[PDB]
Formats: sequence, C-alpha cells, structure tokens
Amino acid sequence: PTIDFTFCEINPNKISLFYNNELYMVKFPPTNGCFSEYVACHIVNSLGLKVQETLLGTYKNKIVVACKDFTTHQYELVDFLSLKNTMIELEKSGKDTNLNDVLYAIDNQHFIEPKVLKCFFWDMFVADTLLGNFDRHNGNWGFLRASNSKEYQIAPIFDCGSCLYPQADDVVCQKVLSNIDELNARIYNFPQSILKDDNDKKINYYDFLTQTNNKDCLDALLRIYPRIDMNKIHSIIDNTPFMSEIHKEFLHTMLDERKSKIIDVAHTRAIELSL
Amino acid sequence: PTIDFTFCEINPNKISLFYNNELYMVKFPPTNGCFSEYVACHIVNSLGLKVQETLLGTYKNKIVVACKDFTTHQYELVDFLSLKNTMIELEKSGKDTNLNDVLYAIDNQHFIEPKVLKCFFWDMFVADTLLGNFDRHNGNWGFLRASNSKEYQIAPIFDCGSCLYPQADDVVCQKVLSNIDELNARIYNFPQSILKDDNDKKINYYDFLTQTNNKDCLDALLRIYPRIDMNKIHSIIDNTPFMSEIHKEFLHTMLDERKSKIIDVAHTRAIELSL
Repeated sequence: PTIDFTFCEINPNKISLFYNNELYMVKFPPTNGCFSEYVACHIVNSLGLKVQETLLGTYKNKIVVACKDFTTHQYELVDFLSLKNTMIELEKSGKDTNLNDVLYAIDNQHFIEPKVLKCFFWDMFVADTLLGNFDRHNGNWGFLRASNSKEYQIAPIFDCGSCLYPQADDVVCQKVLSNIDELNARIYNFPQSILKDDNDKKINYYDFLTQTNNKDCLDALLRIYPRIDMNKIHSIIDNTPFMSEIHKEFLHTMLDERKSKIIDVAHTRAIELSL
Repeated sequence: PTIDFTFCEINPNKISLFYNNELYMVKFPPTNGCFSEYVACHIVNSLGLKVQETLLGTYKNKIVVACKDFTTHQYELVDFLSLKNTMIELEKSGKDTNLNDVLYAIDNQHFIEPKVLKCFFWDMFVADTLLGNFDRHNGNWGFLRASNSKEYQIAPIFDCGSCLYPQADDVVCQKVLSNIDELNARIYNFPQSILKDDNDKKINYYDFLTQTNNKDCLDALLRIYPRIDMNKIHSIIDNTPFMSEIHKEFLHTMLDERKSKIIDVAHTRAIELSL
C-alpha cells in the first residue's frame, strides 16, 4: 500500500500538500534521513509517546517521508527555543543546548506545569537514547499554543530525522556488520546527544545514562523501559518500504545493540537505585 | 493517489489488516455506507471533535473505508450499551435509546465526570444533526479503559456509517436534486434520531433542535456552530476518492440544506435565548 504524493494538491527540502483532507509537510532526501524520520517516529509511537504522524511514499522519483501537520487547530507550534530565548537569566542564547540551561528553562517557563514538562523531556531523552538521536536541538521540540486562547500543550514528538544513523549507506552498513569495533564505536562513542555539559561537551548517551543521579532521568528510564517492545520494533523495520535488506539488517542489529549495551545496563542500575 | 489495501497483511463485512504499521478495520459496501463513514468522520474532524481516523481505498475489486483501530493495546473499548445495561434502576435494557434514560445513565456513571460526558454527548448530537445520523445507538459510542488501570477516557467518535443518506442510490440522488419535495422530506421528516422521546417516538432533528429547552444541547450548538466551516466541508466532498459527480452534487446540496434549514435556524434561536 504505497502512496504517490506527486499528484496531491500543494499548499500555498520540504513541500506542503493536502492528503486525505489534511496538511502534510513532505521531506525529500538530501541519505536515509527519510527512512530515519519514518522508522524512528513509528518506534516512538510504539513506546506510547505522542508523536507526529508519518508516512513513507514517493514524490516523482524519490522516496519521501510525509509528516502530518499537527498545528492544524486553533493551534500554533511554539518551539522550546522560542521559550528559551526569553529566559533573560540565561546568558547563552536560545539555540545553545547546555543541559543545565535547558532544565532551568523547563522549570521557569509558564506554558506547562514544569513537572509535566520535565517528565516529557526525560521520556524523549530515553527514546532518543534508544534511537541514537544526535540532534534533539531546541527547535526540534516544543508546544502547541491555542490560536485564539492562551492555552498550551506539549507538541507531539517531531523531527526524528537525526536518529538511526541517517548517514549509514549500504557500504557503511556492511562495514559495521562485518567489524565489531565499527559497531561498538556506534554504541559507546557516537552518536552523542546534542545536549551539552558545562564544558560545552556533548553528552555521551552511555556515559551519562550509566552515571547520572538525576532522579527525573532515572524515573523516565523506569517509565519507558517496560514500553520497549523489541518484537514490534523489529516488525516496524521489517515492514518499512523501499528499504534495502542490508539497511534493515543493519537497523535490526543496531537496535538490539543499543537496547542491550545502553538501555539495559542503565535500566538495571536505575532499578538498583530505586531500591 | 488512491490507496490499495489488497496486499496488506491480514490480522488473524469487515477484515482487520495492518497498514502503516498500525491495525485498521476495513469495511466493505453491502450502498454508499463506505463513503458515508469516510465523509462523515472527516466532517466530524473538521468540527474539532475527536474521531476515528478513516481512509477510502480499494480492496481487490471493492471500494472500502479503512478505520484505524484506536484500542491500541492497553486500551479497551467499552461501549455505552454495556455500561447502560448494568444499570438496574433502568427498567428498559441497555439497547433501548429513550433519551431521558440515556441522560440518566450519563449522570449516574462513574467512568467520566458527568459534566464532561454530557458535553461530549450533545456535541456528538449536533454533529449527528448536521450529518443526518439515523443510528447513533448505544453501541455506537463509548469509552476507552486502560488495561492495567481504572482510568477511563471517552472514545473517539466512531461508526458514522449511518450518516449522510447511505441508502440514497443515484436515482434517489437525482430525484432529490430535481424535486424540492423529495429534498425537504429528507430534511424535515427523516432521517430522524434513533433516540426516543417519552412517547417512545424517534426524535425529529428539526423539531427537537429548534424547540428544545435543554440547556446542555443548546450550549453544544453554540460551541459547535462557529466550527462549522462549509468551504472545508464542501472541499472534503469534492476531494473524496471514487465518488461519482451525482453523489457529490447530492451531498453538497444536502449539507447546505441541513446547515441552513436545521442548524442555522436552531442556532439563531440559541443566540436569542442566550441573550
């Protein structure tokens, strides 16, 4: 059941069009960014987290991912960044992803109950760990604001294109499947979070998750773990159109590796500390 | 453009199959019930009411409407009928649609804050009025219940297949368009609501909505009116796949006429009473 968007009505790289009576933003490949966005978002769905709707189809010659606009309501997307740039207390600008600064903003913003926002932030961080997201920057999450009211909600998760090794082509996939050092590098060394420590160093997923004593993070780990269903996750990979076999094999393997080598270790410890 | 479900993996006249990694129930035509369901749910969506996701496509040699399963696991559907049937104070059984008994059940259930359920029910009534639903029976709405918790939510609106004159073949369509009598009959005389007055008679949409002193109904009308966007509604009709021109013309006309002859008339009165 593939969808050709070529003929859809365009709304006055990305193009905005109507499909099934609703607005979708369509994203074109630059390598497997379209696949990453799609597969990652479907995995996030399987985790029971609110996420944008995604479809894999074609536009004229090219595989594309179509992302359903959620701003359609008396709702406007306000990204976290916009909120952050108004925290006068922060010397660094809105785009800067220092974690401590990000957490300060979360506690000091007036859109959402901070507790609620904190749970979401750390839920997403766990999903991003599983998915290997190297670019959850401040423009890649946020809020829905009531168009005709001062009403706020947290926006569904979106922009998961920097997940699942988007740059890994068939050649790279094969190099990793045939070399354990190449594989483990892609577990312990990178991808790393775009969130930063106080030395402006990127937060390493394994190192941070296995050593953190942030209760909010540990709680999230405990919340999300049971919702990880590897059977479903592998089925999603299997059922993804246009994907190469070596790409699927690569994804199946890396998902298993990230789950056992990062998530499981971190979760065991979180268990421990809960006691 | 058009989705074909023919090769979709089946989930071991309706078949349950997997599409875009999610379960859909595919409904087959008996005449225009598939179109009715799809157009009606999309109209409901356009009213800002929560509703099941629908797609129109083909399955083998048949036009089908696919409805996305919202009982994504950890949630079970509990229909109003099942709740109503457990209420011993009610003499009549759960399937009975006497309005006053239904309103009593809404007021005396413990799944949902009664004020919230009541607002939902009347919101749904106003949509069903616009859409001409002759069969909003107690099995056609209800609640979602958490599988591991006592948490209940209201289910998205579903089963809109008895809206929008599903039995109107092309001969009926042309007859109605070329005969004001056949037209007015299908506004003022039928479809009627399946809900019943205390004389055990079906509730007439025009009579009831223009004459009711029920404040909850009138408030619902006031809420939903501003969200009726007829351009959007006609676009939904124009953009429905596979639908014949005569069927489109008929729906365009019937929606305009239900809007002007029932909704607008009732809303003017609601406005006057609110002041």
